[PDB]
Amino acid sequence: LSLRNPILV
Amino acid sequence: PHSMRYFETAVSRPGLEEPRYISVGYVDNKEFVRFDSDAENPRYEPRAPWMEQEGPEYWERETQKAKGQEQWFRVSLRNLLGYYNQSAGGSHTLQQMSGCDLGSDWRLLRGYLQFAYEGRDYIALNEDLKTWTAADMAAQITRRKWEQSGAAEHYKAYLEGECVEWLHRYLKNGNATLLRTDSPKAHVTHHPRSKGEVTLRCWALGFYPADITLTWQLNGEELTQDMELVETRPAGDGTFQKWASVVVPLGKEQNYTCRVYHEGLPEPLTLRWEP
Amino acid sequence: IQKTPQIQVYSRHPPENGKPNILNCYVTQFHPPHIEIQMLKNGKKIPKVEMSDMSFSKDWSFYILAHTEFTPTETDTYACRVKHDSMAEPKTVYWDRDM
Repeated sequence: LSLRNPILV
Repeated sequence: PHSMRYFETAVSRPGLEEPRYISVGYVDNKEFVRFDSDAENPRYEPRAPWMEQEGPEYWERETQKAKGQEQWFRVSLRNLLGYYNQSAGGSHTLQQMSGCDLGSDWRLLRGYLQFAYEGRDYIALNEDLKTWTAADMAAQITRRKWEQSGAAEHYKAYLEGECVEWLHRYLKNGNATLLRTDSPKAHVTHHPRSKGEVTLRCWALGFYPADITLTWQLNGEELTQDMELVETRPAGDGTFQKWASVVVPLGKEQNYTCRVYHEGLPEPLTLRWEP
Repeated sequence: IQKTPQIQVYSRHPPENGKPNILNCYVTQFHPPHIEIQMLKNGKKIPKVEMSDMSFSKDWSFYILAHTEFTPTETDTYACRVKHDSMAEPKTVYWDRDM
């Protein structure tokens, strides 16, 4: 299952 | 030992505001899912016959998570431009690796999350899944921004929960394909090399998984410092190839024996040139 | 920040003349990711070159597998030409049936 990035760089 | 990885890449291109986003899923190094934004209809797709076990809702959500990823990578790439004070006339790349290893005890062994900018270390999540490692001064801005926001907590929850969960699932579902071996179909060939010197090629073909070991022997001694070894290459059908050659004195070839080691080979093979 | 690609040109199966096989071109260890790859029969582009997978490895360097169908013969030559930022000139690697 894919992961989604919580906070931007 | 078992693993799941997601390799992600966004590439900003000259003139295009949108970056190309490519995401590949691996289960024990085997590609099982793929998403390419450059496809005419960008959606996650099966890349292994056991993924067919998933339904439209799995594929529908993954694809939506990917479009959300597309936007994350773009803004990040934009923010990264400013950090390194780069001109917006060229192309840049932002890559990501995330996943989890499982030990002999199918329990979790380690979480993985690391980022890169221009193919170089940027920021990574420490093994303790709590602290961050920056690579340069620009990275530290993301470090300080992330430490505050509790980013690590979110990545921890995925790398200790959902990563594990679905890997265990994929391992049950793709068991028949993932835990299979194809032992190598080794053979030795003979070619000229120099004046009064021939060359000996020890091939190993059609083998799975990728891991293998080829050795050459003179008088019961391994010829490590004298051995031309190519890196392992895919056949295009899911199996792998590798060969190893030595330069031998002509008329003294029978002295040389080739050995093959593979996890589908209970006894290691022993080969020699056959005139 | 550039990496030169490594190139391997090889068949899928043990080559025998007159018999169809698949010609591979494993391009590895490169950055940036944009690359142009062509596979040739006697200097002419082979049609329908299937591009297996853009991906990258543990060290962040990218890889890809180009492959097409070919019929090995005694006197036909096969090659993989690669153009990439890292190289000032297109590189051409010929197929050798002992490699």
